[PDB]
Amino acid sequence: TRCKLKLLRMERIKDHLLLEEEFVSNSEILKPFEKKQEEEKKQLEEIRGNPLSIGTLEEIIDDDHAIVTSPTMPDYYVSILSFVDKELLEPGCSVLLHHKTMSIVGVLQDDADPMVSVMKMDKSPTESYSDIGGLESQIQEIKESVELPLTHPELYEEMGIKPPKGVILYGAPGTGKTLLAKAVANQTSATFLRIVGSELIQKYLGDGPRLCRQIFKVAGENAPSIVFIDEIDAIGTKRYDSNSGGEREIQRTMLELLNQLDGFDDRGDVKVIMATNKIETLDPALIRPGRIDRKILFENPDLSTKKKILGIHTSKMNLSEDVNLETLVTTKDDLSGADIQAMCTEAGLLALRERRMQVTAEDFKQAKERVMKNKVEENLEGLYL
Amino acid sequence: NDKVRFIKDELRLLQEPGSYVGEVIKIVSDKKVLVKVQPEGKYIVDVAKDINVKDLKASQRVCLRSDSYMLHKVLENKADPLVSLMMVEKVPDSTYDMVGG
Amino acid sequence: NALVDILPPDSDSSISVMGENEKPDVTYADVGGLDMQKQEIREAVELPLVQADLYEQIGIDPPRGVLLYGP
Amino acid sequence: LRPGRIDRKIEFPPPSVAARAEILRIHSRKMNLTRGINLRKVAEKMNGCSGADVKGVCTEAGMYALRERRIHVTQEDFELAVGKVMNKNQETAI
Amino acid sequence: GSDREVQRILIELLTQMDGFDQSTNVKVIMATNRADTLDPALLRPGRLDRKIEFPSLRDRRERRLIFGTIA
Ligand SMILES: Nc1ncnc2c1ncn2[C@@H]1O[C@H](COP(=O)(O)OP(=O)(O)OP(=O)(O)O)[C@@H](O)[C@H]1O
Ligand SMILES: Nc1ncnc2c1ncn2[C@@H]1O[C@H](COP(=O)(O)OP(=O)(O)OP(=O)(O)O)[C@@H](O)[C@H]1O
Ligand SMILES: [Mg+2]
Repeated sequence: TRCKLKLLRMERIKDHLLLEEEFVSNSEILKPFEKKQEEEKKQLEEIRGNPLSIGTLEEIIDDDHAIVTSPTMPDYYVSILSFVDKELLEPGCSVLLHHKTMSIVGVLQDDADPMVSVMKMDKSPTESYSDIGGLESQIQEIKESVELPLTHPELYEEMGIKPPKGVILYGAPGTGKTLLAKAVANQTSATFLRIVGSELIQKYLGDGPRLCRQIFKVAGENAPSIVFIDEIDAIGTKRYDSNSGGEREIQRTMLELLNQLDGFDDRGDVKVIMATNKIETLDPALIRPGRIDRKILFENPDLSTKKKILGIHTSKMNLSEDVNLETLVTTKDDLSGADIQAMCTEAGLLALRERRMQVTAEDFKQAKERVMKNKVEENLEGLYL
Repeated sequence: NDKVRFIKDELRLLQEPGSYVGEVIKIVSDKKVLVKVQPEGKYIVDVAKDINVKDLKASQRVCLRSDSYMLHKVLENKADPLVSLMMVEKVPDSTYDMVGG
Repeated sequence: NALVDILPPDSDSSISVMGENEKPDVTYADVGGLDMQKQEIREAVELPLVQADLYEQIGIDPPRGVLLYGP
Repeated sequence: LRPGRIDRKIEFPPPSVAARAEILRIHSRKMNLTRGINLRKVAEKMNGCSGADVKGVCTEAGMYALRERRIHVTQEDFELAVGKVMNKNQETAI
Repeated sequence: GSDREVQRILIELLTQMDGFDQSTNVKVIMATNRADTLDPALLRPGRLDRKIEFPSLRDRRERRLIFGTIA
């Protein structure tokens, strides 16, 4: 408070003074700016004038010439003049052309695209680690692969071992595969690209690889980056039948994803999170240990663990003193953590239909009973015993 | 008098340099605007000194005077994409009283 | 490109009103069955032109555009 | 259908004989009437299954008004309409 | 390019189909022998409204009627 304002007050009037000194004594000397400066800006503007025609640099020839394509049809063998970085002009780049006699007078253009914005999450999830009730061991296999080499890159470089690459979070539904991704995406504050696996099937032919080549290029540019692929199970199992390339198409796209993930490229820093619920379907080439390094696995929360999960959802909630948290845990016998969240949400909704702020013991008992009936047991382990 | 001063001088105004209609794609902080004349490509061109670049914003149909294509004025009508998709589907407004049953 | 004058609304039409003598020879007499269809389309196309008033009075929306599908 | 994924599930039964009467009245407010017509008795007689069908009884009644050049939607028109709408629906639905 | 030019023709038709309202004009009457390929943006209400059916099946009465007029 006292000292931060006090040092800023000295720095910001000392900055003022130095900028005045540089401005006065570089205007009276003609070798620096002065005479060249007041004529180049006015000339550069005036000579080329307007309209500046945008075009696309089709290709560049090493001799400061180029072949540029106007949308109006005529192509041109132009020259590359003043005020352009000649290494920045490459195929695909958009250039501004001098309309009287076609020469590249520069590129001033950001070229912002909806292709980079669609991958990008401006995420601010209220979730932080330790909104995961228990399953503490699993959290600390994920943080050692993704988050920790950004905090302390010292440990892996002292040891001499290359950081582990890639993870797959799989298990039963409701164990928080998505909830862990959100915790670890919040801390790192790396570029977090998100792309659901369903999107990689689209109707046209051969578009699958173009879409898959695009995602990883945005990521490699934005290192350090995370690419979370949600339910990559979806492309194997389903058959939307919009894509008229059939199953042959889905296979050729898959092979593209395999090359972008390691292959020949030698990309920058790109961690990958691959969430799935059924690892069987997934092509054995993808899961192969070399592209992914650690296969984290989850299981159905226990009776001791479910107390921790319940404590998180019941804290935010307002309660009467008549509630007993312990009788809601024991009745359910092996029910995931997704159901516990819905059981709290359902109770607060019953109390809001009765229009009383408190969530009493009865709203909990009606909600818990309704949620057990909605479920559907598991005829996988019923077969068994 | 307003009439006859206008008729005689009207012949010299009708040898117009023409005009064009573009649309603001995006602006930049050199006081210049990227506008698309529809049949052709796009052009980066500056505003006349009098209007501002603050007046101009997302997808305003703009006037141009064909010579340097100088932007002259915002046009009454705007073109916005989200209104046009809900218009072509065509769903008529309803009320709780119509549903009743 | 100054707008020096106007033209009529009937003019500068690529495709003009036929019927002078190109009107086809078929009539309701040559047509046979499909009696349900004849009645529908006469109610859809013919009755609104001759009598607009009937539709407003009764308070039904007039059938506007007509579509014909079939194999 | 997992717990917590949606939040509410609405079911719509086909309209009862009580509901049909209300729904048939909302469409009848737009067009003429005649004293003494019981919009309730036409809903019962119509077996039906949809409110789409119900709206078609009103439009078809207006078609029978044009052919005779009536001045008002009368009790005879609904009895003819019910039939035309029900017979057309049963030939395509069976 | 070919597709991008048809989209313009199809937008105009839809726009002026709602402008036709409150004229003596009866809207466009149009036929197609295909029904699966139609754009459903035409068959929304307020544009094309009435759908005519032409059957392929002929019962015994309706068949004699067609034979009668040709013969
Ligand atoms: N271990 C857990 N601790 C606390 N809350 C949990 C846990 N697991 C799930 N939840 C709650 O359930 C909600 C939904 O969970 P989530 O979307 O992660 O399920 P999932 O297992 O990813 O489902 P899917 O099989 O569809 O991927 C979370 O937002 C969270 O509130
Ligand atoms: N009800 C009928 N009475 C008399 N002749 C008929 C009848 N129906 C069809 N025809 C005969 O069949 C011919 C074929 O009819 P038309 O060419 O109009 O069929 P369409 O529905 O236009 O077929 P398309 O799908 O090729 O357009 C008619 O020119 C007519 O001679
Ligand atoms: Mg999930």
